[PDB]
Amino acid sequence: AEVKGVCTEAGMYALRERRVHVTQEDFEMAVAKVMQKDSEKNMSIKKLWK
Amino acid sequence: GADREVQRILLELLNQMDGFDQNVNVKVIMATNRADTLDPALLRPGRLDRKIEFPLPDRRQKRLIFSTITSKMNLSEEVDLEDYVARPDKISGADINSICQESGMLAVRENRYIVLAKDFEKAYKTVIKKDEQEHEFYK
Amino acid sequence: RYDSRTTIFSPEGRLYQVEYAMEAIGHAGTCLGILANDGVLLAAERRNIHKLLDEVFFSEKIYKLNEDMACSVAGITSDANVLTNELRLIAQRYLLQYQEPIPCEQLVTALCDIKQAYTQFGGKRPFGVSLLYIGWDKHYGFQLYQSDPSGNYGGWKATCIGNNSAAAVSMLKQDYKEGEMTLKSALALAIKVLNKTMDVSKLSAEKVEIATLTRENGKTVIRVLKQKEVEQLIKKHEEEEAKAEREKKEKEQKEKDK
Amino acid sequence: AAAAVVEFQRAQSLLSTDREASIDILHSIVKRDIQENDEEAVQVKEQSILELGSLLAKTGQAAELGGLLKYVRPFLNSISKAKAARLVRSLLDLFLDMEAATGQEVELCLECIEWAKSEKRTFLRQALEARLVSLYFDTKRYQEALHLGSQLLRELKKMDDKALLVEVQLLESKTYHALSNLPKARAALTSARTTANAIYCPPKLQATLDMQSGIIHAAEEKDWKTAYSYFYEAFEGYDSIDSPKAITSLKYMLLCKIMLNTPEDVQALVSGKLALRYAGRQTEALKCVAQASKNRSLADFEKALTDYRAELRDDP
Amino acid sequence: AERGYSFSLTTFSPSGKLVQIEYALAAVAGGAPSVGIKAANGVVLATEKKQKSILYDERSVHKVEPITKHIGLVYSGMGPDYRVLVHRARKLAQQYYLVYQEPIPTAQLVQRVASVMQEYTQSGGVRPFGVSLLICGWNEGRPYLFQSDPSGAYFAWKATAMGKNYVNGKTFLEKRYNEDLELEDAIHTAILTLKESFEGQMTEDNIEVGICNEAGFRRLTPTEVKDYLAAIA
Amino acid sequence: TTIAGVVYKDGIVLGADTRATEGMVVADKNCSKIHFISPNIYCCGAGTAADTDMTTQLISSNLELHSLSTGRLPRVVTANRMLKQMLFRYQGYIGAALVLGGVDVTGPHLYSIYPHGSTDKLPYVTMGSGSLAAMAVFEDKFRPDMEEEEAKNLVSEAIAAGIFNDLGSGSNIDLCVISKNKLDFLRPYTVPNKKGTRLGRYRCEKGTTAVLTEKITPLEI
Amino acid sequence: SAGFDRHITIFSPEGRLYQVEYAFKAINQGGLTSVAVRGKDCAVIVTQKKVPDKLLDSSTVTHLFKITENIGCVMTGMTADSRSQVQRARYEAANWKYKYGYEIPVDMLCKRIADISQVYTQNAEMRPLGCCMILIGIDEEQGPQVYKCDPAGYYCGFKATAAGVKQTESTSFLEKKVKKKFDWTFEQTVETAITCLSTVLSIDFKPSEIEVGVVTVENPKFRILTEAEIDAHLVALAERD
Repeated sequence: AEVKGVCTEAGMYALRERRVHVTQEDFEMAVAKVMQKDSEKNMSIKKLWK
Repeated sequence: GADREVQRILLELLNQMDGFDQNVNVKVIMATNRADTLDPALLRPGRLDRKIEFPLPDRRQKRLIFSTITSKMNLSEEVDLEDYVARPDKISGADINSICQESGMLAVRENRYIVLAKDFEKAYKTVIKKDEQEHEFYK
Repeated sequence: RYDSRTTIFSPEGRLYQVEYAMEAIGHAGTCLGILANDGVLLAAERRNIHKLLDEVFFSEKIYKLNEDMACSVAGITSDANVLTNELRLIAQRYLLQYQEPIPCEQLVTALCDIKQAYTQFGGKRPFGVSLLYIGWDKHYGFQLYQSDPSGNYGGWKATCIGNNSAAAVSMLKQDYKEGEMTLKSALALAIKVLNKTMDVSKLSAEKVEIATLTRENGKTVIRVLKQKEVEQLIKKHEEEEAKAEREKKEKEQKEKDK
Repeated sequence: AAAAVVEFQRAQSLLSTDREASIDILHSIVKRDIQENDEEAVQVKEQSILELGSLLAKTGQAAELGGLLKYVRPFLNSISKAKAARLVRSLLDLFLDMEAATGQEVELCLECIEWAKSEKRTFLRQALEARLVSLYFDTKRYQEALHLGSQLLRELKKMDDKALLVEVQLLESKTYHALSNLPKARAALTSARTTANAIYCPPKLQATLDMQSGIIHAAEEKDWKTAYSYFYEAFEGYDSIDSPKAITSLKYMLLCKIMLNTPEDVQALVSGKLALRYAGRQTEALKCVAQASKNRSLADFEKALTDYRAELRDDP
Repeated sequence: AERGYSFSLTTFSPSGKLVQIEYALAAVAGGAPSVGIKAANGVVLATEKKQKSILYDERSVHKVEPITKHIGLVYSGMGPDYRVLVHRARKLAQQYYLVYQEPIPTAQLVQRVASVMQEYTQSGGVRPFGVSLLICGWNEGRPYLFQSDPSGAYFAWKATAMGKNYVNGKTFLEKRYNEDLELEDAIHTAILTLKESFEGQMTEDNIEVGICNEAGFRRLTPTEVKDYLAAIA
Repeated sequence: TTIAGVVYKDGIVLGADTRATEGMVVADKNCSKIHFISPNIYCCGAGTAADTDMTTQLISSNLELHSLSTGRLPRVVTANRMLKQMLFRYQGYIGAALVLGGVDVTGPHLYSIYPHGSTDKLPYVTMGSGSLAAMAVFEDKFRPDMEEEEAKNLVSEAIAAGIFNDLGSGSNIDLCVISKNKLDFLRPYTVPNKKGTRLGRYRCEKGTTAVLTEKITPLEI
Repeated sequence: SAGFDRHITIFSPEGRLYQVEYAFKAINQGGLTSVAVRGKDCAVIVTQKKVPDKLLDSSTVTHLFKITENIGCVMTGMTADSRSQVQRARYEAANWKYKYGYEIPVDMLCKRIADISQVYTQNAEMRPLGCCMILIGIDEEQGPQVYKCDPAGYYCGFKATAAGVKQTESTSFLEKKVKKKFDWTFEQTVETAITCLSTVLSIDFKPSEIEVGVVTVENPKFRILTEAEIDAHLVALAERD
């Protein structure tokens, strides 16, 4: 599902710039946008455990 | 049974949003206060969600909110919102709308058939200070 | 429900709170240790390596218990600090009494007895920290031990605690030479297993800490390898992996020709 | 450095009153050499070089900047550490800020870049290349500006000075807008904004980004509300910095107000708290245009255009 | 979630959480913004002293307090717990001074204060300290900035923010902080980080800032804070 | 040991000698006998050196914690009461006889605290073995409200009389002039005596001593 | 979140101490109200005095206590808790004077009482006694001082404060009156306090249904104004207002 979303979001990047064209930059930006992680915010709760 | 039924509701939602019966031209929008507590399956960056953030208005966006809200309203010529926007705060769009409504209500209640900088000042103070009256050892 | 207290037996005879602590150890940063006939060593991962953190302390998980012993902690930070201080106190009490360093097994037994008392007595939750001890004593030479939240300890040639400990221990089991492992090979194996267990991109040197204990001129020396040495080891491992991949590619090309 | 500071103050008084004596004194002070052990005479010399360039710019003697660079490049090459680029950047900026076109800017900047490349001062070379791209855009050599900017940003995406990367991407967007490739200008602008919302953006850089975003929004989407918002943000930033690129932001806000079919607000906005220091023909042109639009008079509109040709026309 | 295992501090939840200490950390995060930046030649601590009214005499209760001639401390969280912890820190520093005729190192003071917090987070009849401390010292020849949590864990920081908007503060510090930053620039960075999460007008007398350089920790006077605010604005 | 203190116009001047004797042999030549209690409070110590040293250290720590808590300068009354109560709790085994002196908000205060915990607030005090000679000088040449320089001279002369007429008194004279503004700590204020210029030449050349073993260990860098 | 409510030492999932908040609710339970204001050189506390019976000795009924010769307090909340905390404050002041040789500063006594209360808020041995103490005194270097010692360990110092049922209304009134010439005299401060109480309670005071304690720089001894003085203040200031 993440890979299909990567393809879809690269296609959406292409659509934004009135394009029908996908490039390596488009796939890389799609990967960044889709695999966005909401890691822990608080360093204290993160560092409770050694 | 209650937690299990809530999970059942979520499972049915996942099913219907992306499952054996792929919908045609049926789009979905879901609004939330935080997406961190959301289920990974529903949050699945696939055929279930594309994520967008609605942050608190920036200064520029606050200028736009004030302009839009006040366009329909009519005011004096010395009532510049151009600095009420610049005054720092964490007021949201609902807060700005409440400020405008309260200033208009102030003017109509006190007759004074204009809306002026003093009305906006009082409404702004009221709305911004509404977030108080909590306990002070917590801070 | 048989887990509301540390001093409650399940109807099957299981201390669910002690088991909870044992499982919870899995949140801790992966630490591991290898024993070599030349010396012994620990490696450990830095779970949190934020760029705004300072590096005031030379080691976050590896502590020096006395002249002839070090230990890596894995678990709750407060409990780990308490137990490190208590280990130092135990070792120095033994040294005061007998005028010779506490043997590693005795030190491990003392701390594990403390842990057992915590698991057994009153309203005290068990120490949620596992420990890896390395040391040298006049009786059994280089030794490596592991200790659990329950106060149970064992002696190991190679082992791993914390995150992905199952994968790390399986890898060591596969690729550890029971009696022909030197310190250089031990360091190489440690880097290999850490690379394959951390599961975070390339093996960043700043995200790993390695310590080695060895006898030299009749005195034990515990050295936490500098970042330069760690980087060199990681680079050598990466070169080895690249060479293996080149060999596999050449084999694939030969198979294609065939 | 009490005697040095006294010499500086004497040169400053002569800059104010008798500029030629100051020029000669600073020329001698720059000719002076620096003890390798003393790290304060070096500061004295760099300050003297800067003030000599200031004298040249103030007097319009922009013909000597080439010599200044030529005999200051063979320097110790250790000013501060990794921040000596600031002095040369400011020197070149002041040189090109000449009020009279000396005619030798492009090739001089090119030889500066070549010298930086030879000396292996990569960061200074990147700064010089960005300055050269901006110079190309200013002189309307848009194709060469775009070629050099594309090369520079390709180099810059993979290293530090994300502020310079943002400036170069903004220049790329601006050259696309000037060349009418609006979708590519917007793409470059969006890339610049994405890079900029990951670092500290000084008020000047934020104002530049906001003004370019407003310009592009006015050009392409026809959301003059958002264009006006961005133009106001740029105006505020340039006002805080007290930059001369604030009359332009004011003019563009008044233009957005006109195109929103609400020219009544042009006078109310010009009669604002912040829109008073900039009063003049610049704001009067657009006040007249708003009045002509309010009266809906084509004759009045053309009258305003011809009367204020300098303000309303010649600014594309 | 694990609902049953959240009222006690002497029981592990099935997944290993100690939920009550995380709740204490939530109490910390729901506190006044405070910022700490470790400059190249010093350290700076700031924290909003915004009062709930004009009646509160904002010169009586301080939030950035000294602990020694070379150590100071700010907090985010509950003020009473902060008072307890600052008193204990002063007592520990004095004990260290009496034993070793030498000012306590900042690292050691942080260790001992974290030990105190651990003592308070290991029973059922005691509530963990609902504060996070930011300790700033000038031990040796270099500055130290440490954090201490209710859990008894202590960190060394380059720069950090805690309180209501710690996420925004940390992003801002990532953008703005550079290692080779003089204390004078670090003070401006601290005040700007506060401004980014400070509602209302940041007047000189509703913000509290303390510096720690080789001359020793010192809480800047309101006149000095006014000068810094004017220079920043 | 000889220590003295006199309250002059603006503030106080304390003055001690420098010597600690282990029995009847000079053990220390430069013992510091004027101990710090707070920036405005100093106490001269006499009697058992360890007792007085650690007593002043403990009271200084307590008073500094007190000052940090309150937020204002400590008071000589506070220091005096702390010392008095401690020395009384110890029924007299803390052989620390102190001359406390400071300048708080309420002017200058000078106390004479005794080992058993009996304090005499006085304009001028003297304590130690030479306390009798110091008080002789004070009685003979003390006046109300003397200037700072005159008070320094008086206390220095009293301590010098103690030095020259009491065995077990110091070599150097240390002073501490405290006032609402200044905290001069003169160390040493004067050197009434100094070892006679070494008249011998005895350094023995290398090889004079007979060695048996060597274990030169090359310490790492 | 109601499970995290029966124990003083349990943090709510969002980090709140509901039992401490309930102690504050207990403050707002005696029905009475108290106000305090400091001028240039005086501090004044005024408390509503209810004596709802002819058989109740009004002399014994009171909420103004003399903590020491130069420090006074007005207590609002449960009466038993108020008197217990008053005894504790007197004991702490006596100990301070014994140990350190000078009278306890008002801010120091407030910090001591606040620390005592914080101890109960942290450990689970007592309930946090539900009373609010407003202390007034004359500090030789600072001047008049008014402080609060709420039952959670918070003790900020005040230009003017209130406690009890109408603390919010009194706070708003005093904010308005202090934004304009906070510099008050003795008579002006007594005026401000009495007027604040009267306006918030929506009643004009008899000389008896009010109790006033005062400290002044000229006379820095806590004095409880008599009925004649209270009546004089009320009549004169109402007339000349």
